[PDB]
Amino acid sequence: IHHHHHHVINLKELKILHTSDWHLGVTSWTSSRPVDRREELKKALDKVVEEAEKREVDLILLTGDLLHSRNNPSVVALHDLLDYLKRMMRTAPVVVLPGNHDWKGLKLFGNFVTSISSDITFVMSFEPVDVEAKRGQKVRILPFPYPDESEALRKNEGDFRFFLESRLNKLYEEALKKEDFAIFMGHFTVEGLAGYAGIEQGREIIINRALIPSVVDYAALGHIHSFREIQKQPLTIYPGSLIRIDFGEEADEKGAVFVELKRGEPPRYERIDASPLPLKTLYYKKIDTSALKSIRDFCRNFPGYVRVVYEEDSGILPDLMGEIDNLVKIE
Amino acid sequence: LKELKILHTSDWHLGVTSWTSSRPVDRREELKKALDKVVEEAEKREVDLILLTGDLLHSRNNPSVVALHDLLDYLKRMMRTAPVVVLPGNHDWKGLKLFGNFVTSISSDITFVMSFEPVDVEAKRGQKVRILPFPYPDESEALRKNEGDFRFFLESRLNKLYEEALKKEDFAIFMGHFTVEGLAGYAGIEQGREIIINRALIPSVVDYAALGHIHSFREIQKQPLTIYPGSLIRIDFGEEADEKGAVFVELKRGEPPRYERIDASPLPLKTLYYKKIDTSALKSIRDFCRNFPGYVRVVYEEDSGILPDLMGEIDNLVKIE
Ligand SMILES: N=C1NC(=O)/C(=C\c2ccc(N)cc2)S1
Ligand SMILES: N=C1NC(=O)/C(=C\c2ccc(N)cc2)S1
Ligand SMILES: [Mn+2]
Ligand SMILES: [Mn+2]
Ligand SMILES: [Mn+2]
Ligand SMILES: [Mn+2]
Repeated sequence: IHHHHHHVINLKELKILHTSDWHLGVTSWTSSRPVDRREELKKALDKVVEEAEKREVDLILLTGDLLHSRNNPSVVALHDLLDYLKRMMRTAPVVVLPGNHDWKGLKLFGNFVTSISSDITFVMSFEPVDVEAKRGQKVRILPFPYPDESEALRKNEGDFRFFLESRLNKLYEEALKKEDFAIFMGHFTVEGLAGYAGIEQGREIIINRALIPSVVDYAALGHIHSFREIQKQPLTIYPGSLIRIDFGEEADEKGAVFVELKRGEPPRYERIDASPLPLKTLYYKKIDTSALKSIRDFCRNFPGYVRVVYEEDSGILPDLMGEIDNLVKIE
Repeated sequence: LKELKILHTSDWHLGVTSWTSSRPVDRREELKKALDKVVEEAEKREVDLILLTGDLLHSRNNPSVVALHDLLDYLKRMMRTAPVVVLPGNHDWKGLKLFGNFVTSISSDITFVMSFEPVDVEAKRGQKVRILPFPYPDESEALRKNEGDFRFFLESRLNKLYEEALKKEDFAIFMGHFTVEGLAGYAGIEQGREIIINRALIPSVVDYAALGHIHSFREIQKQPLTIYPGSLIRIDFGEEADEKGAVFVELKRGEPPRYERIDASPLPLKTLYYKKIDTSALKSIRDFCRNFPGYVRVVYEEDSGILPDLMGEIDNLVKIE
């Protein structure tokens, strides 16, 4: 059959897959016990792709840091990225808002790929773009990337805040010129976060959630690893990362977000859980005989990675990382 | 179909700055005009297929953003006119292979042949074309120390291409990035030690052999028709006498192939020769350069003591030997 977009008359519905912060290419705990997260990460990504196809989404939104390396991504990481970008494009048109990009190679690539394809669009400026979704829906994207060049010469703080607000105001005005659906995409830290939300840094863009153009149908955000429903009007969501990158993301819930829009009804969304490996931190004053019993017992059938935190040395520690392949950090 | 119109251009060398050690000249503006003229002629003649060989980028390992932008820009312009097939030259940056594969898979208007693996493509009017690619082999220095089996390796690849060229529908096109043996006279790369291939070892069954890496136009042979289209600008004074441009190949099933040379009309180069630089020499040099719309080289034999800062007063003069 055909492989192009459908064109349904008077269609006022839009199914959206939104995921972010893949951190392709990451290796965790390099200073204690390096663990390549690739296999786990690819599993999570596969599950997201499968849910996208199953739910037959109309549009796929990618925000946040899809790569882990800010300047020097490995070939494997790049290959994995382009591979999954391609897998998603087969499902539905993809819109990519890159995060903190350092190397200039991305901008040329993004522009060229956008110019030759109708199933992927890279938004790398504050300029709104109109895109066509899987079933012919017209969608206006209001992009808000990490400011470049001006962010280096951002001083003073006062004028930088006014620059940001001005960009948001312009985005608001252009959102009023929407044909059908309008979606905001941003890569920054919402003011007043409380969790993780911790790291950073980095040089971060802080933006009040009330400044996000209220007249958009959805506000797709990235940069933070934890899933957060920022607000409901307009619906604003950080999907979070797909794996637990470090132990500050122990209590986090990881995955993507499925969003459905109807022009008469309020927006609804379901979480798509990636079910990544769990993390656990064990706390002790000293690693005594009781603590050894506790540590060995817990790690025994624990399916994820474990960190042990203690206060004081009290003799030669047994080779715990030797007998426990699960243990990745004793500080 | 049973016909096939081809635009074959090569060796753009985007990003090149000529005569760096002497008087550096950014060839971008000139090169773009030449590129613009080639694109216009591909639109006029309404070609079915565009073949790109040779070194489209001048820098081997570290191309500038401006050069990359210009490359992608012109690839895009080519794609609007006809499906594009790119055989990369001596690639060095591993990102190129992934980029090329990705772009090839997401677009039916461009194909990057990164390996020796044959690829079937469709021209502007449905013409099924089998591409037999022969790129600069990576790890070429790994088996180069032997020389013996290195030749045997290259021959094996050519044999496979020959065998694979046999099972083809409609048209079959060879694309290679190497130096044909016996080529005397530019001969300007590396050099260095490139890959040397005997022209008779080019699969005789193909309908056309698109070659790159050579700056000067060369009709290597007629059966099969083998052509280096050459560069679009005169890179250095060795190419002073060259006519620069691309090649319009018109293939017809049954009838013998034909081709026309598409002049790009880049800036002229001139070398002035003197026995020595005397007061009479300076006058003629200044007068010629003032009226010459291109770049000038001056070579002289005898030491003429001290001569005025010609390259400081003559913007046209780019090299003195
Ligand atoms: N399409 C992409 N978007 C990004 O943000 C990417 C990578 C990236 C890598 C490291 C960072 N610190 C931020 C972003 S790749
Ligand atoms: N599309 C392209 N094909 C090439 O061969 C390109 C560049 C290139 C640069 C330096 C070389 N030594 C060989 C090829 S770019
Ligand atoms: Mn970020
Ligand atoms: Mn992040
Ligand atoms: Mn070359
Ligand atoms: Mn060359």
